[PDB]
Formats: sequence, structure tokens, C-alpha cells
Amino acid sequence: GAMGSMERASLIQKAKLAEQAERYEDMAAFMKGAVEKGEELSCEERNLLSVAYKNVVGGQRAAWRVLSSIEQKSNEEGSEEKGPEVREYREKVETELQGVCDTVLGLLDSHLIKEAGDAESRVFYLKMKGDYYRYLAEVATGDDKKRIIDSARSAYQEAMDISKKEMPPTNPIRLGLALNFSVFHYEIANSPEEAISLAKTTFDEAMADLHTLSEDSYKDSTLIMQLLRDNLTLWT
Amino acid sequence: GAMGSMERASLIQKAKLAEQAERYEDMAAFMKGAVEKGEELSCEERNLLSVAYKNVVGGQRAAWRVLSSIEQKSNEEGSEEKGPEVREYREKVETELQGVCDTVLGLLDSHLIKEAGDAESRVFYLKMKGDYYRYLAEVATGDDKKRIIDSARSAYQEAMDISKKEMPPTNPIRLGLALNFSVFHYEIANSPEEAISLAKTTFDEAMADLHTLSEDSYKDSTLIMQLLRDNLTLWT
Amino acid sequence: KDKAKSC
Amino acid sequence: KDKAKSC
Ligand SMILES: [Cl-]
Ligand SMILES: [Cl-]
Ligand SMILES: [Mg+2]
Ligand SMILES: [Mg+2]
Repeated sequence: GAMGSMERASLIQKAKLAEQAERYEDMAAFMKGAVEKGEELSCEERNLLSVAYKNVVGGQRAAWRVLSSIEQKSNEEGSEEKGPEVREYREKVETELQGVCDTVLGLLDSHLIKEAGDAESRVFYLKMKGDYYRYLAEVATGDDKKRIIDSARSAYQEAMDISKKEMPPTNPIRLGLALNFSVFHYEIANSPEEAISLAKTTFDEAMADLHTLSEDSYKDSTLIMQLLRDNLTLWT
Repeated sequence: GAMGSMERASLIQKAKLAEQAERYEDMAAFMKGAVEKGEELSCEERNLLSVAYKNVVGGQRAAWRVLSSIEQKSNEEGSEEKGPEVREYREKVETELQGVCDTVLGLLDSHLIKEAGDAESRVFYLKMKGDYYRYLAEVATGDDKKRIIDSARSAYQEAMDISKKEMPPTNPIRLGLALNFSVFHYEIANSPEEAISLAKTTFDEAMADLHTLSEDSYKDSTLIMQLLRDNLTLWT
Repeated sequence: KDKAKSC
Repeated sequence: KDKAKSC
């Protein structure tokens, strides 16, 4: 890879520069290079990896939705035939999004997940695995859609089992995992009652554990608890 | 080029889709393909070209400024030595920005400018030529800096001469050209008095011509006149 | 119906 | 000193 000649520390240093410059494709490429050095990632380095690819795939998903909406309207009754261009370009963006997802899943499979023994690292990577299979599922329409959905579900479920046994209910990673697994239930698995039940139980069990936390930890946990509340308000 | 197989009309259609999706690198690539078909560009197609590359280079310039500021701070007294990474990455972004500028200037030279006979098209392309030499000048620090600056100046000046002879003072292209030539004077040519004088005279001569315009033309012209006012307020 | 928030 | 507006 193009980053094979650059020191691991320099890749991490430049990933942070890219974030400051809002150059998230660069940031993701630097962090991919860092992962491919073969050493495990620190807490800070894991969050650099997730931030970079979250932003890249976030822009692709927003673009795919714009184009998908245009495509759907073009297939309504009374809509003028405009040729293959809308579908072609939606497919282009879709293929690039799928490529980003495959890249992340490849990093997790080779070999981040298998070397992650601590709960904080293992849960973090399994959440990521669930997230990027979810993003594949958002655009899936074929014969592998059900297996893609189950791959997201299975990764989320293993992460949930570990986090409930090994982390306190206010842990930001545990909270963000539960937030996203709830979103999976609502937006992917057609299970809104499961999504609502999970978000409520997660919020309540975190509320009851806030008294154990410092001011700084309290701020982190309540920030993510508010996202659970936002979704419950949106959904009810 | 990768767009050589796609119909001109399909490239234009997809450029508009990319804009709606805020995919400006795609938009620029589609419009580059359209230009390379060899036919002149309509008014609407010219504005698609400028919007695409303005956004691409705009993000690169914002990133270059972030990194340049970090680099400058790193070279102050008392600053810790952190190695070559800041300079390397600033150079990376800089080289990509210069590449975008060279691509645009290449399209203008082969062969948009020489085939543009109407005032509206010729002024539009010469403004673009001045703009992208200005962006090269923003990052230039070597022995060609003075020639790069003069290349921007010369293109702006030919555009100004044509626009003053061939367009009314409220023409949006004439106004945007004068706005940018004024910015060139202030930010590139170290001539703030020329920048202020040009912005004032442009604003006043447009003000006196507003009475000739329809409501829709009045709205377009006053929008750009406000940018001249903003700069005069910033500079005085 | 709108997109939900995620981490 | 800040960046001026352009078209
Ligand atoms: Cl396409
Ligand atoms: Cl670099
Ligand atoms: Mg524990
Ligand atoms: Mg005329």
C-alpha cells in the first residue's frame, strides 16, 4: 500500500492533522496505513480510525440518499423518461460506498478483532463491524440482503453480550453500541418495538449509574444518553 | 480520459445530479469530460464548470490554510521540533491544489478561451483564468511567484477591458470579476488602495445602473454588490 | 420517519 | 486581515 513506506507514528500524526483540516479521506488512508503496520491500536488511535471512516461513509450515505430519492421519483407514474443516467450515478456512488465498507470490514477481519482481548477494544471493533454491515444493508436489495442483515445483527449481539458483562451501563462505548443496535432494529430489521425497548432500557440503566461518575465522565455519558432520548422522541 | 465513452448530455445531466448530492469532485470530473468533447459551453454549462471546481479548490484552500498555520506556529521560537510531517502533509495538499489549478487552466487553454467570441463567454473564462492563477499565487513562494502573479493580473486585466466595453455595469459577471480583481489587489498584489478604489468605483457605477433592471436582474446585481460592500467594510 | 441519530 | 469575499 501507498503508506507502507511511512512510519506508524507519522501516519498517526498526519491523521490528526487531516482531522484538523477536515480532510477525512486522507485521515482514513493514514489510519488504514497505521492499522496495516500490524500493531494493536490504543484507545485514541481506535477513535481516530472510527472518526475518519465515519465521516467518509457519512458523506457517501447522504449522497446515496439524495440520488436514491431522485431515482424513486423518476419511477413514479407520470414521470418523464430521462434515460439511465440517474441509476448509473446512484450505482456509482453505491459501489464506492460498498468499497469503503468492505475496506473497514477487511481491517477488522485482518486482524484487529482477533487480537483485541480487552473488553473496550473488542466491543469497539465489533460495534464497528455491526455498523458497516448496517451501512451495506442500507443499500442492499438482492439475494444477500438477509445475510448482510444477519451479519450486522450477529456482530452487534456479540458486542452487546460482552459490554453487558464487562462494562458499566454508563460506558460511552456500551451506550453508543446500544444506540446503534437500536437504530439497526428500527431502520434495518423492521423491529421498531425492539428498537424502542432497547433505547429505553439502555437510558434507564445508565441514568441509575450516573451517581458513580466524575463530572467529566458524567458529561460524556449524558451526551450519549441524550441521543437515545432524541431517538425515543423521534420514534414515539 | 475516463469520461470519453459517455455522451456529452449525460455528463451534463450527471454534473447536475452531483451538485444536488454535493459531490463536487464528481461534478468537476463530469464537466471536464463535457469540455473535452470539444464543443463550446452554454451559459448554464459554464456555470456548472465554475461551481464544480470552485468547490473542489475551495476545500483544498481551506485545508492548506489550516496546515500552513500549524506549520508557521511550529517554526516560532520555543516550539518543539516535531519532525517533517507537518511540512510533508502541507506539501501534499498544496500539490493536489496546484494540480486542480493546472487542470482548470489547461481546459481554458485547450481550448475554451480561443473559441469564446461573445463577451459573456470570453469574460467568464478570463475571470476563471485570473482566479486560478490567483489560487496558485496564494501558495507560491519560489522564483516563479512574480510570473504567476503577473499571469493572474494579465488575465484579470483583459477581462476587465472587455467587460467595461461590452457589458453594462450591473452585469453579474462584470461585478464578480471586479470583486475578484479587487481581492487580487488586496490579498496577492499588496495593493490595498487599488483594491479599495476598484471596489468602490464598481459599486457606485452599478448603483447608478440599477434603475434599468427588472426585479429579477436587480436581485442578482444587488447580491454581488453586497459582497463589494462587505469587502470595503472589512478593509476600511 | 427521518434518520435516527447514531454514534 | 481575514479572507475577503469572492465570486
Ligand atoms: Cl456514473
Ligand atoms: Cl503526506
Ligand atoms: Mg470492566
Ligand atoms: Mg453588451
